[PDB]
Amino acid sequence: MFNNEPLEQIDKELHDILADEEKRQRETINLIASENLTNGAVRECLGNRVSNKYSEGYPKKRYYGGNDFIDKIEELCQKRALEAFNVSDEEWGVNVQPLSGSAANVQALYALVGVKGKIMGMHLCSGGHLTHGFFDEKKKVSITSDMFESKLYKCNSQGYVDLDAVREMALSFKPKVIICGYTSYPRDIDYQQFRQICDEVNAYLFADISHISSFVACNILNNPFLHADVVTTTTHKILRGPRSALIFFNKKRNPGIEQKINSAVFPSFQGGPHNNKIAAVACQLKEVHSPAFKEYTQQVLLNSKALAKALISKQIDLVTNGTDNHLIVVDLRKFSITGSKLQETCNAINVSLNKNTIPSDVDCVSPSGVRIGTPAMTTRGAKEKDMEFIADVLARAIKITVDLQEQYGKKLVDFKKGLPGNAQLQQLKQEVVTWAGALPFP
Amino acid sequence: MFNNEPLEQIDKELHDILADEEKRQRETINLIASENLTNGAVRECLGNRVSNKYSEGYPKKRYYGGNDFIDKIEELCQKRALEAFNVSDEEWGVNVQPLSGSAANVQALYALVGVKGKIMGMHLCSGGHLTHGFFDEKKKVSITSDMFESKLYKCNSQGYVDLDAVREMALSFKPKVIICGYTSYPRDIDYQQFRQICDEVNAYLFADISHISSFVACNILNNPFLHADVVTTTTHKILRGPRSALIFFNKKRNPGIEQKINSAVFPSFQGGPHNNKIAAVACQLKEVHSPAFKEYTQQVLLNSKALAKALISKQIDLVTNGTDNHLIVVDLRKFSITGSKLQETCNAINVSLNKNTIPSDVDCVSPSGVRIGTPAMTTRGAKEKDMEFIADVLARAIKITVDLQEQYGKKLVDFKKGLPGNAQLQQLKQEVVTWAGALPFP
Ligand SMILES: Cc1[nH]nc2c1[C@](c1cc(F)cc(N3CCC(CC(=O)O)CC3)c1)(C(C)C)C(C#N)=C(N)O2
Ligand SMILES: Cc1[nH]nc2c1[C@](c1cc(F)cc(N3CCC(CC(=O)O)CC3)c1)(C(C)C)C(C#N)=C(N)O2
Ligand SMILES: Cc1ncc(COP(=O)(O)O)c(CNCC(=O)O)c1O
Ligand SMILES: Cc1ncc(COP(=O)(O)O)c(CNCC(=O)O)c1O
Ligand SMILES: [Cl-]
Repeated sequence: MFNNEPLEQIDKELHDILADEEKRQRETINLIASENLTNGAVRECLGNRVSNKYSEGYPKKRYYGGNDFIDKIEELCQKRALEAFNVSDEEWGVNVQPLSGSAANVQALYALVGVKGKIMGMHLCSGGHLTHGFFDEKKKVSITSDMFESKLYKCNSQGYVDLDAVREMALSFKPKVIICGYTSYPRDIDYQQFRQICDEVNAYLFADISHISSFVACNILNNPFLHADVVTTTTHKILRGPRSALIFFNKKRNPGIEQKINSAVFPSFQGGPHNNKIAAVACQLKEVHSPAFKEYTQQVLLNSKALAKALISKQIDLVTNGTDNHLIVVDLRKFSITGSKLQETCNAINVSLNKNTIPSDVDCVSPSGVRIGTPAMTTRGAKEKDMEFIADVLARAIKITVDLQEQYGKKLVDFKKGLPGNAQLQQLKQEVVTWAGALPFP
Repeated sequence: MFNNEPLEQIDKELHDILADEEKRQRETINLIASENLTNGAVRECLGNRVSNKYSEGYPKKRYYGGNDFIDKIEELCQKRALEAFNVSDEEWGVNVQPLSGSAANVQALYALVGVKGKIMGMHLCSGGHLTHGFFDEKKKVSITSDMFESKLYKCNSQGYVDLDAVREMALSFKPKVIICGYTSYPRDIDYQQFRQICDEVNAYLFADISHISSFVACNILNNPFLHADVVTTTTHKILRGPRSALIFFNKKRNPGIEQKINSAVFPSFQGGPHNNKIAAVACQLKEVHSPAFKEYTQQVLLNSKALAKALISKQIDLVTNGTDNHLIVVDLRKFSITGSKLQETCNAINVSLNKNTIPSDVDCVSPSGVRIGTPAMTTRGAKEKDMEFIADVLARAIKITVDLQEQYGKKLVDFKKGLPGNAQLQQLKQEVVTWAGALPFP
């Protein structure tokens, strides 16, 4: 007593939007530092009937039976996760149930500190995530600033983590968790110096490595597993999996952490796991461990180095004057254009990128940069020689954005009136589509 | 730079567990009250490349561009939802971003009362959900009992909601939220008497209709939209959608609630929405508002009545002596078996059901019942005449379980040892597989 007509037939309205959405992905230069493109195999998992099963709890400790094949999938995922990230299953534990990155973080934090607990993280404006304790004078924007007591540390004037400030803050504030690993930080992290600061106050070291996960896995960047009590990561950015998250915990350093974290995920915060996710995550973690994927990840860094370098060659400034990873933050103060303006301009030419704060910005209103990254385009097969084109496109967009502002005024509502019909944008948008359309596409 | 081989070639290991899992579903009499089977079109959406898009915020108020086609899909989903639940978009709002029922609930509760806020819900043992404030003497098990101050109301010795006790508690405790709508409650809810109790003390009325959503949509059971400030629901149970959730809020009773719910979902709790989910939810929501789906939901109720009736005909006792909805709770105390033992026995015969407390049970340790429901089997095409067979099978399983207990003892360790190889179970298991195996499978 069900309708099994295909999606196109059942709901032609929804299907057109989706076939359009797909075309737009295929014809966009996607420089979102947090985005990627999943392969068919990962998408086959997400469409799998395993999502029908209710499997509350953990394997061999479930509330219901019927979970024999669900148990194998969940154990396979945790196993493959520990292997991919170079950790001993005797020393490290992994929970594969969090629905997404923010959930993963709020859960792991609650586990470690509980309600009212003291946490420290990087300010949003300096490259931290919302779930690292973000609040504002007006309101406690994140649950992590409300269900926890949070203090926030900034980067210095040059866009670097200021460890002297982290210590100064940690000694006066005396928290139970110090968060590191960030959303738009273009350099590697000194976990060693974090681990030393946490020891000095007796706080846990929490590394959120969502943006750099593949680099940690593949040993291209520093390893937070040598120093952290907990490591969280999303599976959908550079790692190239489905939308899900993983919480890692150091059993050896902290006996009794395993139960705290598992009980935080369930039944404190979640109900039933999403097994289609878990399956999809397993599929990708097998690909993550191949040397073929390390090839891909090295290329993300190569493309990102070239991009930074080609952008500097065109007198465009980058925060910290370069990058150690997949992402670049472009400082736009020399052109007198805000980030939103250049985002609008780039959207108008099928260039996907986001506005982003820089060190100088007081508030998060009117950010003076944009953030770009290479995972997506590197997945689409772009190489080091292709970054000059991207850099050229961004230079032309910056110029155009400057032209339009002088004509139409500073106000965004005024600025955008200049956008539709612009012959140079139509020309440029056209140039983008011809190049992007051609690239391979999973 | 990716591998695009099909799931069977890329990962033969995972694919075999999934093909096996598919067999177990096809060959099980699934009476899990909270489970269903999605059609192909909904699974096409879950496997769609729309999951690649990062679209933080809400439509027309995104943090990035590139979200034209995502905005349409999210607007279509909210619209289709307000329609299905027969509410005017002028009077009601819906948020379509929650990743699951549990998340949705914790978000909505936070919106209304904030940290430390006072809530009231049904006890877990009496049929409430974990997210209705469940705690226990040893520990605050749910976050909803920890980040909030909760008090829990029982059902009476016959299994019914005891409104005098709710009033008795509401007047002394003075909460700001009273939760109604449950996980294992076989009868309809007196939403008006709840509204009467909340006005008397000035608390919000929260109805979690996850288990009974299809009935509310189809105007087969009482409509909590007439009385509630907030209505939450999952999309994956009787409604037959993907694993997602919906939060509804009544703007007219509470102007300025819209911003509270929307800001609680993001950025207080979640980050990026899962657009494949939203799409899926939209696809099913079109089906929910059809005469064909009303036919299905009535059939869920017809089956559940016949099942209750065939079980009583075999001298098996039901909590509240019957049902108004899709679910039955069997009281097993006359046979002197626990629910965990009958779950094990039914697992051995490919019968999916869960153990469940009854009013008499003091703790959640050793629940004396099992919970069954008809959505899954009604989806598989079973009619009212087929419930006698299911009743035959459950009566045969209860008999077998009492025999085994006599032979091997009351300890669960010992009980299971009698289960592998049992000639009658192999026999019964085989009769289940032949009947269930045949039925249509989406
Ligand atoms: C959306 C997102 N999620 N995690 C983030 C962001 C960023 C962002 C970028 C932007 F331009 C603005 C905001 N916000 C401005 C203040 C808002 C307060 C309110 O909701 O009322 C919260 C969101 C946030 C960015 C990557 C996209 C970002 C920055 N930089 C960092 N570091 O991490
Ligand atoms: C698994 C599930 N999720 N939401 C639920 C349940 C139920 C259940 C059934 C059972 F047999 C046991 C427990 N628990 C026993 C106590 C546990 C506390 C701890 O973690 O130590 C929490 C889970 C819970 C049931 C539907 C499956 C149920 C009951 N009845 C209700 N009302 O709602
Ligand atoms: C460091 C970090 N942690 C957690 C998350 C949360 O992931 P979910 O969206 O799955 O909740 C993000 C998302 N990153 C925001 C961005 O770069 O666009 C992140 O950058
Ligand atoms: C009333 C109610 N509310 C919320 C939820 C949470 O759903 P998620 O698992 O999607 O978080 C459930 C789960 N019901 C469990 C069961 O009936 O088997 C529920 O019964
Ligand atoms: Cl999903």
